[PDB]
Amino acid sequence: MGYQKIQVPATGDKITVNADMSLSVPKNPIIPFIEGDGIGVDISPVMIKVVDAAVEKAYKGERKIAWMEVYAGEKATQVYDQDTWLPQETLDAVRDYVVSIKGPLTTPVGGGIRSLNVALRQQLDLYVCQRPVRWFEGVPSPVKKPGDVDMVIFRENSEDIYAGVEWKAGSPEAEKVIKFLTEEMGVKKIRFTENCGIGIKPVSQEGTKRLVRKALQYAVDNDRSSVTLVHKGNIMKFTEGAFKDWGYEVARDEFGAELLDGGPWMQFKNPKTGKNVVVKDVIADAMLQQILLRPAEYDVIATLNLNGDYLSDALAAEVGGIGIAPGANLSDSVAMFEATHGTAPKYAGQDKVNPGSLILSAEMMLRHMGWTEAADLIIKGTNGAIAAKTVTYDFERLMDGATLLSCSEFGDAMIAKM
Amino acid sequence: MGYQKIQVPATGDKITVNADMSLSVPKNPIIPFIEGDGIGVDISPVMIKVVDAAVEKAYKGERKIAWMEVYAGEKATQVYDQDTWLPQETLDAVRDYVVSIKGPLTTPVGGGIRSLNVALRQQLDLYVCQRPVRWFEGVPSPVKKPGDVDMVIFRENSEDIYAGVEWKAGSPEAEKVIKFLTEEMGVKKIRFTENCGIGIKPVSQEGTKRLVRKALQYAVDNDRSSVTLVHKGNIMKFTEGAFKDWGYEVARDEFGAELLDGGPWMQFKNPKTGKNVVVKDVIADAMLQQILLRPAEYDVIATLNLNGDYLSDALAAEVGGIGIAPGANLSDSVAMFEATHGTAPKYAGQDKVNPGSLILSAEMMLRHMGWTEAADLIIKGTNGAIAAKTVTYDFERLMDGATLLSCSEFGDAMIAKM
Repeated sequence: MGYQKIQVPATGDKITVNADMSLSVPKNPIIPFIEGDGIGVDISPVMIKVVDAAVEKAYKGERKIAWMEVYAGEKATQVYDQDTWLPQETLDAVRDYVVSIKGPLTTPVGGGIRSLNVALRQQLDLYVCQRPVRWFEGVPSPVKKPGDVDMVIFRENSEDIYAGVEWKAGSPEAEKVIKFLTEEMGVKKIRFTENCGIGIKPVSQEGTKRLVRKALQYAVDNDRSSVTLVHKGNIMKFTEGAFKDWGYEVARDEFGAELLDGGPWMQFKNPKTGKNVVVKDVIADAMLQQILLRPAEYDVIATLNLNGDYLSDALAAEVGGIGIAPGANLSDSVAMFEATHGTAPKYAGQDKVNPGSLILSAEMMLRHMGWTEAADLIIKGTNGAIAAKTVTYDFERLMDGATLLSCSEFGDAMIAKM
Repeated sequence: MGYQKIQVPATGDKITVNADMSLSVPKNPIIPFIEGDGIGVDISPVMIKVVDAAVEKAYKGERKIAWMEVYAGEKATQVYDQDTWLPQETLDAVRDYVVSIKGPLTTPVGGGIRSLNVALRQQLDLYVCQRPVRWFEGVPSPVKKPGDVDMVIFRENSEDIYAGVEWKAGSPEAEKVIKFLTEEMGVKKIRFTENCGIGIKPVSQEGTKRLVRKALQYAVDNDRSSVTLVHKGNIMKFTEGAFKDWGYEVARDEFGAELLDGGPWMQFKNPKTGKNVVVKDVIADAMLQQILLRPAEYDVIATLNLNGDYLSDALAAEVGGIGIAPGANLSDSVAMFEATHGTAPKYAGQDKVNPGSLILSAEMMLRHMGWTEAADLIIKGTNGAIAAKTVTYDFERLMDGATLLSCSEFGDAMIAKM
């Protein structure tokens, strides 16, 4: 409930969730969107227009998005009470309406928080962190063959050392944990027990299997070639090692994966395309080498929080796509797509920053709704504008003979290329 | 004090450690060396000659190394009892003679010692893992400008998750630590309490400062432009974040660093040059991007175990130097330089593999003894041979118009161009 600030589109309808979490998407769906703080005023209108253009050229009016504006961050406090940085009404709107997109958000001053995005993650139980990575023709890249990178990283976001369970060194909290470890557990292998900060790395079967289960289903829902379990399990047998083993179980149990000629890898055939998927694993630090030497050999990646973070950032720099990084945070059904950059307060409203991040994360949204034809138009429009060197300042700094475009202008350049 | 199977050089002298942590290097130092198993027979003799050539060519007879052979690994089982893969006498020679060089050793076995190298690092208090990385002219690289990489990574290797403090999921020990964490510590940030593997991440003050200290002094003993503390502290304030702050403390404490241009970074000045050194910090996942985009702005790196592992692997692939990676493990005084690749059993004794790894780790040894000129001769000879296209099989197969050389001849090719 809380239907007092959301103005539900009249010509809109709801996206719905059925068995297998498949999605029935009407041609006039309601998509909640959060404008985002700071430069959110700039990129979100451009996004809506670019998406509206792409949907409009692919289907010619048959399909159309009923944009509904929900509120979060500093705007929600000016729309809600000053205490409601994150309205329950907003959360109901994202839960009742499966799909939604959001821009960057300010962090509330002080408090037990350093991000509002984490507040949404915690409160909606968003445990997958999707981050596709590819090269766009014309983007300056530091590697000789950036076009060989075409991966989707599925990163767990509820577990691992990022949970935040940690205690300061030299603190009574730490000593009670440290001595408990050395007294009752027989913990050795610690080199310095005094003035020692401690952290906990939890990796469960549920949190592990619901990630790989999402990563595998994306491999068949999009007809991808392989799924890789990235892990540092040879040194952490029971967390990252347990992640791998649990990951291999899901493939065997819930997708019909057989041992490929004796393992350690597995493979099954897509039930809806007949193509041979592969389920393999790679050691984390080795993976960082592989993406430089043989990136063409990897497609979908399933990994833990820390590994996914380091791996996605490395790939982003590899394709010169740091500033245009698409991203999505998923639950069992809820799917929230986001721009990965900050709010950039100093440029707010000035129509300068790059909307590519939010635009491409919107391409994920369309891809996730089955509207792959509209999504391809966003990709084509992206390749077009960048190849033409009509880009925002961030790219113009790195190109020779480039044309500076504003945020809205760059969006229009995309629309003209699709 | 042991003297059973070891023959002390007659013309040898001993390296000593005095106050001020300085290293006393005489005119004829004694260097223990382990030949290493497998392909150790190939690279170690080639190394000894190349070092001998550099020492006497750099210094016209003034200096010469008295090579003393200590035993470890398989050969230690034939010269000693066949059960003593690691003689206690060997450790005495490395501790009394702080400097020493080492070949590859067999690793797999997963006993409470996962390798023989860990037995050395644990029984010798080796807490620094030095790995210089640079590009050599002509080496095939996956990046456009490999020459911009010229870094030295200081990686802690005694602490962090790599300690091995972990408990299996669904195990009474796990439930015992969990039910202790969730009940007595009030931990609620864990998402799945059942079937959950746990690991402990310890980062102490002493273990942190003795790395950053050895990292800072290397910056002054070799006049490197800056030292960067790589950390994931924005999410782990009490472990990685505490590593950051502790690292900045050392700068104020034992090197005289004061803030610059409003911080957060810092600057001091070596008493050897007076040129303005910089002590900065970068977030780990951002660092993986920086080494691809702006590698020219980083020189010496001090970081944690896991980060250092990922960072060194990324740089190695970046310069095409995976197979020729020099490495050293250091203590307060004990310094053991080693080849970083495996034993390559199939290739043992056949005089094929690349000795660049052991040769370049010997360049560190010379650099560490103050013999910077002899160390430079090995570098000059390395660029020459590689630029000259006289290379071993590993490089020959990836180059066009390349000359196949064996291991021993490649060593001679270096000497002929220093």
